[PDB]
Amino acid sequence: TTALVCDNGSGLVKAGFAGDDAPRAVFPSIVGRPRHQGVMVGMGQKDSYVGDEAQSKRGILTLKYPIEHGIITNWDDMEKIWHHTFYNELRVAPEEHPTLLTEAPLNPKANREKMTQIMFETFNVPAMYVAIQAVLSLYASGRTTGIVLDSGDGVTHNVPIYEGYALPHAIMRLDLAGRDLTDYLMKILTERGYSFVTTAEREIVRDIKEKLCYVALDFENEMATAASSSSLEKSYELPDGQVITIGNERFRCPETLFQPSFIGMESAGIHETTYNSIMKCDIDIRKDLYANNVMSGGTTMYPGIADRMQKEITALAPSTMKIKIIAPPERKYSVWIGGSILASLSTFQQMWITKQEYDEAGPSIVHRKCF
Amino acid sequence: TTALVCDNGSGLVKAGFAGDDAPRAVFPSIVGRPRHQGVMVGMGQKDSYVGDEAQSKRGILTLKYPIEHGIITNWDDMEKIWHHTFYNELRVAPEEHPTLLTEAPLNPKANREKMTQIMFETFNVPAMYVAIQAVLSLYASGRTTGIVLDSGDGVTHNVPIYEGYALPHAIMRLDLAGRDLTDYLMKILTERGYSFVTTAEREIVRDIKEKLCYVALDFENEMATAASSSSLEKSYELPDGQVITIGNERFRCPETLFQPSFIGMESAGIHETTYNSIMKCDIDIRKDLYANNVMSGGTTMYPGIADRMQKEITALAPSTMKIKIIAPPERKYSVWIGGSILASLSTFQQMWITKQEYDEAGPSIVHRKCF
Amino acid sequence: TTALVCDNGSGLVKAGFAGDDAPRAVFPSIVGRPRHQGVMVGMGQKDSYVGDEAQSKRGILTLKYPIEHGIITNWDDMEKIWHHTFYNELRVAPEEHPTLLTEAPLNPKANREKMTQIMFETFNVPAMYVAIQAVLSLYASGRTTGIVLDSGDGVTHNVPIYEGYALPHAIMRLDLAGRDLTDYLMKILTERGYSFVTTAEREIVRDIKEKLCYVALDFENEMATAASSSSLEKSYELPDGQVITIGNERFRCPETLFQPSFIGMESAGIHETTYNSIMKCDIDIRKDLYANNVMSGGTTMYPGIADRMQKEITALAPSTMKIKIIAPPERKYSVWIGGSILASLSTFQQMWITKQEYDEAGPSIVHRKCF
Ligand SMILES: Nc1ncnc2c1ncn2[C@@H]1O[C@H](COP(=O)(O)OP(=O)(O)O)[C@@H](O)[C@H]1O
Ligand SMILES: Nc1ncnc2c1ncn2[C@@H]1O[C@H](COP(=O)(O)OP(=O)(O)O)[C@@H](O)[C@H]1O
Ligand SMILES: Nc1ncnc2c1ncn2[C@@H]1O[C@H](COP(=O)(O)OP(=O)(O)O)[C@@H](O)[C@H]1O
Repeated sequence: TTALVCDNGSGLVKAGFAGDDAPRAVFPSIVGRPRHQGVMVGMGQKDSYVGDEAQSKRGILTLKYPIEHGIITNWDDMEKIWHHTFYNELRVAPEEHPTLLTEAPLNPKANREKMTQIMFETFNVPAMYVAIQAVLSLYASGRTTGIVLDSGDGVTHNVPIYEGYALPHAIMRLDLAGRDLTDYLMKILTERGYSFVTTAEREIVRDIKEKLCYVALDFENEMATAASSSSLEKSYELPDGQVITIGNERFRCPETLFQPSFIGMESAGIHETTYNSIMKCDIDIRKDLYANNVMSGGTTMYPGIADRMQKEITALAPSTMKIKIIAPPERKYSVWIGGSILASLSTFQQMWITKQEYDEAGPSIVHRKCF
Repeated sequence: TTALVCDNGSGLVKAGFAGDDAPRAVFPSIVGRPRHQGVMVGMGQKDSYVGDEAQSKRGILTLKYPIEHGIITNWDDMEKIWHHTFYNELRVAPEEHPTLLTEAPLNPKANREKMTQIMFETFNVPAMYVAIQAVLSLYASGRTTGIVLDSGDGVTHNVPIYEGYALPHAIMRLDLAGRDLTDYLMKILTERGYSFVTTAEREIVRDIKEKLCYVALDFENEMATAASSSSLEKSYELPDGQVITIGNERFRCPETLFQPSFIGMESAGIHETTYNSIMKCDIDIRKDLYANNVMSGGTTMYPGIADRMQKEITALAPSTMKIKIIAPPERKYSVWIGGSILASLSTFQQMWITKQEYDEAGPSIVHRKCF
Repeated sequence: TTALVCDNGSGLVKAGFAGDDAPRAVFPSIVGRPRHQGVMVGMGQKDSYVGDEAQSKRGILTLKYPIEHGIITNWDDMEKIWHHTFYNELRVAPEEHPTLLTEAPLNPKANREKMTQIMFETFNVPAMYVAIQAVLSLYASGRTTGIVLDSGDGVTHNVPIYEGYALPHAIMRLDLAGRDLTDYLMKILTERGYSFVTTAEREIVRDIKEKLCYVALDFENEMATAASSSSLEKSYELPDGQVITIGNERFRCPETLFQPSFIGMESAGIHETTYNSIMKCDIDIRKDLYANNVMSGGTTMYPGIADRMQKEITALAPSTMKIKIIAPPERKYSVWIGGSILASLSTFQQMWITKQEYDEAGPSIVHRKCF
């Protein structure tokens, strides 16, 4: 039968059926709970909203993401997320549909262990599997080599791969992503008079970040331009009107990606860790990687980030190589398409984890060679 | 069985049975007492009049409202009011009908405590409840969101509500209502040479305020008109003839609702407190409220107050949000109709306060979440 | 010559000369304007009262604080505040006296820029500087590490500092302070029959909040005590007699500091934000902070807030660390003493901003490395 693919992720869960060309269901991976008393009794005020319902009801809710940085901290909210997914978005019973789940590399083992435990016991899936998001993003691009830089909402990582073989000893993971960038935007939108403190308006700052922010090709010259001229200011109307104006922030914010020291982290930027992960690899297979830099995730949607990344990585790397960057136009959902392709394959039929073998060997089956 | 819905309020008590479409009884919430000696014995002259008979006998009585500003200051007179209500207007025994009671928010807890105690012990009701007048007014309007502005005789308040959840921290109460407007009208009718000092004549000024007063859509141009022309003066016959004529007053009086500085108050006007109450709520629910202003109470009956309220609240609000004001034609009794609706519901049946549980826990039951 | 130290703040402005041991001038940072017409001509009624004369004339004024939450919204009134300060409290000319200005962190740049512009142009100072209130409070305490929790009238913040270096990314700001607590006290003093609505009566409620309120070391047991016993009620005579009595409120009010959800705010309490700010700093330097949790500001004057703070923060923190809380008896003016010390130093001489530099580089000099 048809296999299911579920990309839990942070910020946005995206689920659908294998073999398709786009994910059928996408909605925010948030959970809401009311925070006022309620006086008009009988209106069916459910004690928990999920996904887009909470997104629409925010004004009376307190939003709580259940996956912080690739790791799950609340398993009740995550169970509710999965149940709402299956029974409202896909409207399919998991009784006969094997699912494909994803996680960031170097994650705690308990996360995937309990994920499989729950998927087998509570939802009773006939089979399942757990892949690494970067390999899925690569399979989506129809290659077999190339360093990949998946950067979503919680985590950022590099997985250098060659001919289908991934080098785990050079995986570099950075815990700076779109969420820390939204936090920095909320930090620096206060030097213009505006304030955002509620978790219902962190979503608003997130929308502003998506709409108006871009990347500076030369951060110093662009900062000087913002200082002298004023062409960069762009307006934005909050959901009650009172249009705001932001200037320097539009590129001051995602510059944190290239200099994490802005928000108090000691680590290096995106391009530096990329070049490092390359230099950790064998001296024979670095040119293929320089040629096949693959970008994915939602945070790599920034206008012009490709040119900036290329300039920085050419500044760092030698000058006699050819530095390419694969930034497809639909890169955001590349992980889901890669998962769908990996599922719809014919060689994959012995990679699943059947419920028989799960009951026979427990939740430690994923760390076993049946990955 | 059928439940009673008693909306005490100031100025006019309105009682009746649940499930109906209008209150069965409405009469002035006054208590009269004779103030002369009487010489024709054998009449059986009562020792205290109440309600409509007091209104009819004013010329020999001294009228005394027992609820001043949402709070009850005389409990003997309010006991008499409730007794006369039940045994003469509705002619029903409270021994077999649970009743519903209302009050303005931010009232002293003693008021509702003693209301509950008296309704339980003295009248021996089988059950009861105490609702907030604004939420009942919203019930009658057939919504589940929308800031409401109830304006009765002694109290005026705003309760912003969203999906049945009301925000208690953005409630704004004002102690300027129809009674202070009657006092102002009595004050300014003394420049036209007319005098009113008695409590039997405050009723006359009240009838004048109801029949002739209106709201100035543009106060400055309307004052200029009242200076230049004379087209506005509408006559009025006092109960002994001697027709009076009033000019500027017809709109000079209810402007106090928009500028309390006329009578020495420091708080803002109706529209500014509404806008403030809106600005205290979350930034994501403001547009629904702007769209769903609800009005109630008798003081929102002034001809033209809706257009004036809309103009002011638009001048204060942003220029992109659409501002509505839901002023039904029967808005005056929205509180009672909403109370009847709340009573005749099916989920409301376990929300009462039983005499058993009351005798078990005392009058402090209402402060308990059994509200 | 001697350097001037001016601490604007909300609630109380405190100015004086460097090197002293107490501020020479403290008066309420209010501005009062008359609100009645006046009939006795020739009495020389000025057109705007300022400071303590406004406090003494309140009964005929409308008070208007010009600094709401660390930010200034009326610059005319603040200009008048500074003028009155220099020419009546200190009676000194700013023509040769460099001054020291303070502000809460994460403030809009416009407030500071215009403060600098006005101090240079209008008052014509020879030099000036703008420091952060928390670092001043720290310098007053003779340390160089330890996080500080300054909590005045309009703003509350945390600044983790280590060996003179302050971590900017772990600063936590909260917009809940003494003013919101006075608002809550005015909110809950209405469930006892008393009403306070005028802006001249907010001062009275403020004095009540200062004299009678305290913190409950165990809120639930204290609420139970207030329910059962009555030993807690303390009387208070309003300026015309009619002594009031308050019970539960005495500790119900400053509990908002530990649960902002009481007044509709979503952020966490004092102790939670403190612990978060600690968990945001490096792992190797948390013990010094736990050991040196400095307090300051006027809102930390509440009787017993230290024991409650320590109990809560130990409940949140690990159990093997020593959790001290430095709370000097004179912390209320620690910011001004710290400013006086900073000025009285010998290394601070090249940190000012001379009028030459300002006329050469404009008001944007404060954002420049000459801070
Ligand atoms: N056009 C855009 N510009 C900038 N940021 C974006 C854009 N689109 C999405 N994002 C960011 O990407 C994040 C979503 O991450 P996502 O790719 O869903 O993670 P995952 O792939 O692990 O589910 C959001 O938090 C959002 O801030
Ligand atoms: N058509 C009208 N025009 C002006 N004022 C009115 C009108 N109808 C009622 N009022 C005023 O409304 C008041 C009655 O308030 P009401 O709505 O009965 O308060 P509650 O509902 O709390 O009892 C009266 O004092 C009267 O002055
Ligand atoms: N003993 C006290 N008890 C309770 N509150 C106090 C006490 N002393 C001062 N306050 C509060 O502190 C506030 C003054 O804050 P302050 O420290 O002057 O701020 P700033 O230093 O920024 O001017 C006042 O509003 C008052 O309510």
